Amino acid sequence: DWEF
Amino acid sequence: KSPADIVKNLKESMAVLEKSDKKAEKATEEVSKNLVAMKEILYQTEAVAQLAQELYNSGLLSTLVADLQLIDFEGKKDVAQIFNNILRRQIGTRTPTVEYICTQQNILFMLLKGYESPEIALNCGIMLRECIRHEPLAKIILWSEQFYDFFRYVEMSTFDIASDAFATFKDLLTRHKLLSAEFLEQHYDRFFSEYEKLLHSENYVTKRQSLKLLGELLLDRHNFTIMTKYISKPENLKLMMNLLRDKSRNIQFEAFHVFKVFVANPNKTQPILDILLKNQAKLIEFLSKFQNDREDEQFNDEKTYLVKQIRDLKRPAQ
Repeated sequence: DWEF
Repeated sequence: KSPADIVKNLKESMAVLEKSDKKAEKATEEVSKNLVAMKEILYQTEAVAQLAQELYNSGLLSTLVADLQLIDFEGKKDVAQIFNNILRRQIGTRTPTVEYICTQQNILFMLLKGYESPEIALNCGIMLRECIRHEPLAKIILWSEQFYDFFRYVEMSTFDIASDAFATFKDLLTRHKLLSAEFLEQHYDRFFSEYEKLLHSENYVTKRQSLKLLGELLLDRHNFTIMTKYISKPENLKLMMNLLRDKSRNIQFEAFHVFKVFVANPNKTQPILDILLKNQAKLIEFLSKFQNDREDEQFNDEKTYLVKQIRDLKRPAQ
C-alpha cells in the first residue's frame, strides 16, 4: 500500500 | 397553406394540447400533421426564410420546446429535427437563430431541465448538443447554475440517460477551448469539488469516462493554469495513486495517464514531491511491473520515462  | 399558416395552425393546436379525448385526439393529430408539413418546407429558399421569421416572431419555437412533453413520440423527434435545421440558418455571416436564443435563454434552461423527464430527455440532449456547437449558447449553459445539474444527471440510475447527459457535459467542457478554459479557471474550486465525486461513481461507466475526460482536460494546452493547479494538490495525487490499484484494469490505466502528468511536472510543490519521495522505491518497483502484459509501446515508453523520473527525484535547495 502507498504511504502518504 | 404557406409557412405563416402552418406556424399559425401549429401554434393553435399546441394551445389546445396545453388546455380531452375527442378534442385532444384531434389536436394531437393536427400537431403531428403540421410538424410533418413544416419538415416538408425544410427539405423554396424564401419559404424556409419565411418559416424561420414566423418561428421567431410567433414564439412557436419556444412553445415547441416548452410543450415537448405533450407531443407524440415521432412528433418530438420532428421538433428536434426542425429545431436543429433552423438553428444552423445563416444570413451572410449571421446565424439568426443563435442570436434569437441569446435573447430567449429560457429555451436553453427548459431543454436542460428536460433531462429530468424520461420521455423527452434524449430529444433535449440532441437539441442541447446542437446548441452547444455555437460558442454563445455553450457559454450561457456553462455559466449557468443549471450546469451543475449535469453532476446529478450523469449519476442517474437510468444509465442510458446518464450516458447521454455525459456526452453533453463532455461536449460543453471540450468543444470551445478558450471558453472552457476561462470557465474552469473562474469556477475551479466548485467544479473540481463536484468532479472529485464523479471519480467515486458507482456507475463504472461514469467513473471511467470521468477519469478519461479529466486526462483530456489536463492535457489540453488551453488548460495549462488549471492543470498546474490540479497537479499541485496532495489529495489529487493521492487519489490517482490509489486508482493505480483499482480493481478495474481500465480505471488503473486511465489513472496512469493522469499520474504521469503529476510526475512530469518540473516544478512540483513540496507536498507533492514529499509524497513521491515517501513512495519512491515502491513507485519504481510498481511501475516496473504495471500491466507489463499490455503491447502498447507508447505505454511501455511512458513507464520507462516515469521510472527514470521517480529514480531521479531530488529535494531542491531548502
